[PDB]
Amino acid sequence: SANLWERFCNWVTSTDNRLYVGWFGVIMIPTLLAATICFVIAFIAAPPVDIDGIREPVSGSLLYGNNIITGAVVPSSNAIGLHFYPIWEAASLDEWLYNGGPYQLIIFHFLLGASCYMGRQWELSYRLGMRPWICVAYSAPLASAFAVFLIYPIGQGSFSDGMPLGISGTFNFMIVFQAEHNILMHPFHQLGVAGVFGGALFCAMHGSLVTSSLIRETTETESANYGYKFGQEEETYNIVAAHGYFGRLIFQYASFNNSRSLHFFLAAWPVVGVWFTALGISTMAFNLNGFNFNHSVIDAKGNVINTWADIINRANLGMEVMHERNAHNFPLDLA
Amino acid sequence: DQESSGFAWWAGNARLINLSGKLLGAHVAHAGLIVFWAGAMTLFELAHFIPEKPMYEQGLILIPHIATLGWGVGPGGEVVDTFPFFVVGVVHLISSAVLGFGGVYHAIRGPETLEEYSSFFGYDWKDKNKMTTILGFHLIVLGIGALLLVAKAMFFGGLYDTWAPGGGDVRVITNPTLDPRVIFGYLLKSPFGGEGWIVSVNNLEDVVGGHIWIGLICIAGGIWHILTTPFGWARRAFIWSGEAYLSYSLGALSMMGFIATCFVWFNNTVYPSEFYGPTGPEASQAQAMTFLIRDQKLGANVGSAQGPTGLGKYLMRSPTGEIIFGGETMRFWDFRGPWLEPLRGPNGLDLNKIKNDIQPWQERRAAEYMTHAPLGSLNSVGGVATEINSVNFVSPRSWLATSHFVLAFFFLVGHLWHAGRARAAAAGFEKGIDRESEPVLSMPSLD
Amino acid sequence: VSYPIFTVRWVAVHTLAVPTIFFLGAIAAMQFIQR
Amino acid sequence: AELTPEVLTVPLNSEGKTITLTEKQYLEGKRLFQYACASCHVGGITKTNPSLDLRTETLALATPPRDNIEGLVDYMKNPTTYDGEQEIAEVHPSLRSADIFPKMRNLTEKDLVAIAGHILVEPKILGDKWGGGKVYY
Amino acid sequence: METITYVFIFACIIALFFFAIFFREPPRITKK
Amino acid sequence: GTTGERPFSDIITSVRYWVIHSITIPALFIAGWLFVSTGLAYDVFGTPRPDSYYAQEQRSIPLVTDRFEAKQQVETFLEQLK
Amino acid sequence: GWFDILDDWLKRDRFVFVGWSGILLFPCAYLALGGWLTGTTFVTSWYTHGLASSYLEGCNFLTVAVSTPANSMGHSLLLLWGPEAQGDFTRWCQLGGLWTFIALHGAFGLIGFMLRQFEIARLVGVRPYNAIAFSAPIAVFVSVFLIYPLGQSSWFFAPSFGVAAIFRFLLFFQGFHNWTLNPFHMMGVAGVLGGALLCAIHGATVENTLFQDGEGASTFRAFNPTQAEETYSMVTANRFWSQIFGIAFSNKRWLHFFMLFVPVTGLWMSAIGVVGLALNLRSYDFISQEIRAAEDPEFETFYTKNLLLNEGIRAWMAPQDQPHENFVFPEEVLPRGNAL
Ligand code: CLA
Ligand code: CLA
Ligand code: CLA
Ligand code: CLA
Ligand code: CLA
Ligand code: CLA
Ligand SMILES: CC1=C(/C=C/C(C)=C/C=C/C(C)=C/C=C/C=C(C)/C=C/C=C(C)/C=C/C2=C(C)CCCC2(C)C)C(C)(C)CCC1
Ligand SMILES: CC1=C(/C=C/C(C)=C/C=C/C(C)=C/C=C/C=C(C)/C=C/C=C(C)/C=C/C2=C(C)CCCC2(C)C)C(C)(C)CCC1
Ligand code: OEX
Ligand SMILES: [Cl-]
Ligand SMILES: [Fe+2]
Repeated sequence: SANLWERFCNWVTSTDNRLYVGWFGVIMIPTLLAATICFVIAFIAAPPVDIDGIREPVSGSLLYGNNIITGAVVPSSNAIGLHFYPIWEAASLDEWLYNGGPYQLIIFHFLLGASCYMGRQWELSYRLGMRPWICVAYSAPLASAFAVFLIYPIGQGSFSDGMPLGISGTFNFMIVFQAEHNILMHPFHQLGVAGVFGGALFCAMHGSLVTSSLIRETTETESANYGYKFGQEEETYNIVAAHGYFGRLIFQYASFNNSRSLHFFLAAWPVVGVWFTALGISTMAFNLNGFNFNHSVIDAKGNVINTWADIINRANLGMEVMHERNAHNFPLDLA
Repeated sequence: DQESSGFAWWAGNARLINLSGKLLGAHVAHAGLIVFWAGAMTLFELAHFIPEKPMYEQGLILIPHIATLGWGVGPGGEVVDTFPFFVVGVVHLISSAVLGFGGVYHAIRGPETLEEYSSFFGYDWKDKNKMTTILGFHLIVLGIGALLLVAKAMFFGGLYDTWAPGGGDVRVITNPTLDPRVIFGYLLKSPFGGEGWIVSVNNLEDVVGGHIWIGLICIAGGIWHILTTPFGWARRAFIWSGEAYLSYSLGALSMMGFIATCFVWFNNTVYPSEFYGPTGPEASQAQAMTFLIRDQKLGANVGSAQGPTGLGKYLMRSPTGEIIFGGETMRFWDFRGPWLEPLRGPNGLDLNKIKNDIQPWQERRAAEYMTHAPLGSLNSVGGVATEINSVNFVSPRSWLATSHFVLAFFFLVGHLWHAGRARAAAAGFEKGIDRESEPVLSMPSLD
Repeated sequence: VSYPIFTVRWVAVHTLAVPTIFFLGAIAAMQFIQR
Repeated sequence: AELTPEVLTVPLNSEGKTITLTEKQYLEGKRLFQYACASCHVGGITKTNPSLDLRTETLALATPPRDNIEGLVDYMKNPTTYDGEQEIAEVHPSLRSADIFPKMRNLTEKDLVAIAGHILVEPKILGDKWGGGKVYY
Repeated sequence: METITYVFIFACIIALFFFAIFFREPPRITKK
Repeated sequence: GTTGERPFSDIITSVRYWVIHSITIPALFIAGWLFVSTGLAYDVFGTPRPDSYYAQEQRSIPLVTDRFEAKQQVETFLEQLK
Repeated sequence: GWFDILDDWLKRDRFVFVGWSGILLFPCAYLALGGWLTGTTFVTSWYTHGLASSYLEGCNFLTVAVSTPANSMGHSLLLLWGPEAQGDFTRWCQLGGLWTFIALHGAFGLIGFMLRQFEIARLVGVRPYNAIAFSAPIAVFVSVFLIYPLGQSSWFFAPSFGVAAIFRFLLFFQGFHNWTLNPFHMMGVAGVLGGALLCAIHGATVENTLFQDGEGASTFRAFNPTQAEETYSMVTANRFWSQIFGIAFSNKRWLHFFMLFVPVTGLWMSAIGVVGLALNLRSYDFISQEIRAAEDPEFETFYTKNLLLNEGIRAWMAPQDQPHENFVFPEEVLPRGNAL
């Protein structure tokens, strides 16, 4: 043995592993395994949870009357708020499952691991001699999970207001959010869909342009994909013919001819847009909401002339007025 | 001297990585912009400042910073003399011209490099001795500054204490907590609900005291780095380059940016609700107070009142048994505040004090903070997203917290970016994979 | 080269440029309307 | 559809006598109402006590009557409960408590009349909106 | 019955994941 | 990489261009301005003036209730000093 | 022949390619954009929706819109010279004639544009996979702005051309159709979100697996516009993702087709769902859930919660959102939780 620990460090850092367990991996793999196992068990068999701390248990597990679409892992109780609630903080598991214990165990483990997952996306790139910044692109979806699972609860003062772990539970998070923050009328969110729409747009753009400008090397009755071999020297598509077409679709100078300038834009646009949408949730976590144009335009006498912004407000009221029925005792919703 | 044959235009400032002279001009011209803002903004705030009106209702974020240091304020945060505000503003604004001068000078007139025009000021990124030395210099400068606060608090006037015995007022701290067990105890505090870590500071004694420790420790480490070099591990662990050092400081600011966000949002002491707005929990607490006060005057027995869920309309229990406010405000049972504390007992809110020790100044305080919760829109319309235009207001606590989170976040990205490049720059592939010697092609197939 | 003036590009550009400024002028005036 | 002086004619006192405000007074009142009332009385309601609104009818059934310039103005100096059997200047903004409510320090009798007028003119314009809450938004 | 069906499909996807990762077609270079 | 059209760079730089457009560009602007400030725009698109949303007393909306006699119904809405 | 001479002229390589398609594209496309920009600043929605919708009235870039016609109009084409407007232009504007103008014109503008793709591709001699892709945006516009209101009572319930006017279209579909609970919609976002991932991940992958073809740090200049060698290491990228994610591409031709498939398939699925919403054949409820919820007052899921939000949306919005119904909902009939 050259040195146990020295060998250990060499195995971890080894680039010859089927899955690169890195130094970040040493933290990632255990945390992610704890998160997923607890999730899977919860989603199936967990008992109803008193999310709003008003002794009104919400069942979100399969065995308790739910399906995939409705089922979810319910956030910790509102009676707990931002308090740390590990298993060893409960008199029993029965109590722990009642107060939304699993939720914290999952989100904490996930966010931790998902962060290390980003750290690993650097490490492997380092060990392979390639440029970093791939992890920087992954920082945008991660910052959203952080905003949705941690930042918003911190701001609002309770983990019960963090996004639930389920399909329908996610819809609830949105509808309520819109009511209290008017997110559709917020620039950061708008920039978000801009990146997301644009993303899907550009993804289809590039995708189509490239695959349409492929050099012929296949038969008429043979898959056009086989005209490429893993580990080629030259390019498999005519980027000059691609630019020629798209350059005529709009106009030359509004078309890319530099593959590197292309793929940068392909990466920059969605990442930056999602970055803002992540900052949107994080900003509206401190109640800096979207534009309020309610009763803006009024006539010469003073009568209120409605706009679409007002029609939006009515829909918002309905959500506000109806959400969390028995949770409110006082006029203003300040929590 | 420097053009396209170094970096691209949109990466221009990276051409100055090895131009100590000009790279000094930037930092000095930049530092002027910071002083310029602080100065010009203070005067802007003062020019709009209305004395007989709450500061948080006027979009102030610098004048309340001055107020905290015990300047121009008195009993209950009452603004007495606006001259210290005017001074702090104009003095800064002036110093910006001085710094701006040197900045411009060092960047377009003075020596483009320093190493020759002065071996003392000239430096080498890989010179672990010069780096730890320059670091040692700033570690002292920051250290004295930490004592500059201690001096103002203990000698030159004091600070605004909201927890003041006779009610919020400027008080001279003459008993700083120097007990390390207490001081460094904060660092060992949880960051979750209840135990609030650094943000949980609730008295100026600790604030002043803590700063004494920091001031000394900083200068102490300042001297240490002057008279030493990085050890063995310290050298075999870090990356030594101009970019690497930047990255280290970038993540540092990012972390501090997040801590500041939680500070202005949660802390009551070093961020007085008299100058800033009421904190998030404070406002929700106030509503429970207000209507507990109201309905009780209508003849309601708050102690035994049963709400819709059967939990306790006005008063309920915390998970550990303490008597707290009812409703959704159950999440903010960790709130502490001058106006609310005299109603608190050894087991939480005392039903007897609640029943007949409610003071008028508390009722209108609760009403004030309730109708000034940190809720607002981007276009500054106070209230819930469904409110109507009338009250133009957004709590300063909201502005600061959101602004400094965006900055903190992007700086964490700035960190990753510059740290990722530095690792690739050092090892030498930050510009592409070597066509000839492609590392991956030399590794066995995992398939 | 001896470039021309009036071209198809010229037409296109003007179909957007001419109304735009006309609108930008119109909207700019609206900023002073009241009640 | 405009703010005629026909609309700006509001009852001055209990004895039927009326007063006619000007577009200058209205705007000034509206501005002052935002300055020292909107905080709690946005859109004619009362956040710290939703049971009592600024409806003309509600002000009429008050004690004393507060549905006129004189009424409201008196209230802004020495506010009382709905039955008038208790003075509440200590927990309510007023002239005799300007030391407690700094916003009321600047306010002069001209300001008081403008604010009072605003409260009486708004329901003439907005109607049900002025009284009700989110329902009529 | 429903719960069983949901878990089954889920279990099948996880099973697929395994085979997809560790029992893929070895990516061969040049001579493919 | 080139076509018949005269390179924008040259045109936007040519003194002749500005000699022309220092006149043309502001002209359109002032024209659009007048289009609004003279209240003409209000009539071209039937857009109500600030004092033309309701009648003095009326608080109802002039909603068109039938397609074929809409135009006639609309004119009737303008009748009531709306 | 004049035809081939007409052809010659059209298919001439200019700065802005015209072509045969251009005869359809440019007229419509210009009037569509023009019609919007016109109504956006001048035309009102008072007589049709009881709404201000132009800069002239005080609306801003967010609150402006070209609102749909009244519900009275029905599915009328609303021609300028039609029975409604009767040649009158001002009336035409006040009856929301500009909506059907923008819609129908823009519709043909989308037809011409794809034709352009087809026409230009043929000339350049490239495959028309750019036209196939553009079918997804077509289906959406057709299904949402045409098919959907054609299933409803009138054009009135179509999405109005405007920023805010689209946000209510979202909230409406939530409140009334429970659109988020629709499987076709889920596939929709799965395509768009997943497509916005492929876009991101692939670009970042390429920029950070590049070869060194220059001596500068800004590797943008170091690209060869004339094909030759691959500008980025496809082999390194493969091994990377194979170790961090477990799965990785290894066939650029498939990778790029996949980038076409995912977002185009998604939008198509979202279209079908909307086509079903035209007949109101929505995915509103789960019968098994409701039946237990009726008998058992203690059964609560995140699904039941949402429906309560929908009832609130419908009740509080319908009056001012559907003026033609003359809705009058007394305060006591309005569904409300406690305190709020
Ligand atoms: C202490 C802070 C700090 C410092 C000293 C540097 C220093 C440097 N960075 Mg940088 N960076 C930082 C923070 C910092 N960074 C953060 C927080 C991020 C995350 C966003 C980045 C992201 C970043 C990238 C992506 C790149 C650099 C690069 C560089 C180098 C060249 C400088 C450059 O490109 O200027 C050029 C400056 C500009 C082009 C100006 C950009 C303008 C911004 C994007 C808009 C700001 C919005 C503004 C607030 C709104 C104003 C409104 C407007 C209408 C007026 C230089 C060493 C470049 C490099 O070569 O890497 C080594 C490079 O490519 N940085
Ligand atoms: C905080 C902002 C800041 C600062 C301090 C600097 C500072 C600097 N940049 Mg720079 N830069 C910045 C932002 C900044 N940059 C941004 C945002 C970009 C992206 C657009 C760039 C892009 C860029 C490039 C591409 C290059 C630099 C370079 C330089 C250096 C030489 C400047 C030069 O060529 O002088 C030229 C000076 C002039 C042409 C005259 C400008 C007028 C002066 C400087 C401003 C006067 C200020 C004030 C009005 C006067 C007050 C006087 C009063 C005190 C009496 C200098 C250290 C160069 C370099 O690497 O150095 C070799 C270089 O090539 N920068
Ligand atoms: C960063 C710290 C900070 C904070 C917390 C504040 C906070 C405040 N400022 Mg302030 N200010 C700042 C910096 C800051 N300022 C700076 C640096 C300047 C110099 C330009 C000013 C100049 C200034 C003026 C002149 C005024 C204020 C006012 C105010 C108050 C009202 C807020 C408001 O209406 O803004 C709302 C502002 C916005 C909604 C703009 C948001 C802009 C975002 C950040 C753009 C982000 C886009 C992004 C960068 C795009 C890049 C992406 C691209 C690269 C792809 C509030 C207390 C006002 C006041 O005191 O009146 C009561 C006032 O009149 N500020
Ligand atoms: C970050 C700040 C900083 C730094 C590191 C330097 C560094 C330098 N400057 Mg300089 N400068 C600065 C700011 C700075 N400057 C500013 C703001 C201005 C505008 C007024 C100038 C104007 C300026 C000119 C006009 C010249 C220099 C020159 C020089 C170089 C020769 C050294 C010298 O002149 O010192 C000599 C002085 C001393 C060693 C002692 C000065 C001590 C002062 C008087 C007290 C400072 C008090 C301080 C604020 C508080 C610290 C105490 C605290 C620890 C308790 C050197 C590289 C010269 C040059 O280019 O030569 C190569 C030159 O001609 N500077
Ligand atoms: C911001 C100011 C600053 C900076 C940049 C540095 C920088 C440095 N110091 Mg240092 N130092 C400072 C202030 C500073 N010092 C002060 C004020 C003192 C006096 C107490 C010292 C005393 C000091 C000593 C005695 C030594 C250094 C050393 C070093 C070098 C190696 C550091 C290292 O490897 O840490 C890496 C740190 C670790 C591997 C430990 C990680 C575990 C951390 C502490 C806990 C987890 C952090 C957590 C995320 C934060 C939560 C807070 C916590 C309380 C819960 C480096 C150049 C060493 C050196 O080379 O000497 C020249 C050395 O031996 N420093
Ligand atoms: C080729 C481009 C093109 C196309 C396809 C359209 C298409 C359309 N426009 Mg249009 N338009 C265009 C360019 C175009 N426009 C231009 C350039 C302008 C600016 C002047 C306009 C201005 C405009 C306005 C102002 C209006 C339209 C409208 C319409 C729509 C209904 C028109 C209609 O009934 O068609 C009728 C179709 C034809 C006339 C085609 C007939 C072709 C045959 C072969 C000729 C036969 C003639 C002969 C006499 C017949 C003898 C038979 C005998 C029994 C009598 C339709 C979608 C209306 C609309 O959008 O309503 C909502 C509307 O009000 N257009
Ligand atoms: C380098 C460079 C740069 C930068 C620059 C800078 C950054 C500068 C700075 C500058 C500065 C930083 C400046 C400053 C100035 C200041 C001043 C000059 C001041 C003045 C003051 C005064 C005058 C005062 C007085 C007063 C009072 C007391 C009150 C009343 C009023 C008054 C205001 C009058 C740039 C980017 C551009 C470019 C590149 C290069
Ligand atoms: C309807 C109609 C028609 C048509 C008309 C037309 C065609 C018109 C046009 C018009 C137009 C054509 C207009 C235009 C306008 C435009 C505008 C108004 C624009 C504006 C702009 C702006 C405002 C910008 C902004 C921005 C952006 C966007 C980005 C960033 C930056 C900035 C800020 C710059 C006709 C007669 C045929 C027939 C009848 C009816
Ligand atoms: O949790 Mn969901 O919902 Ca944010 O707000 Mn307050 O608490 Mn509750 O009320 Mn609304
Ligand atoms: Cl809910
Ligand atoms: Fe690609």
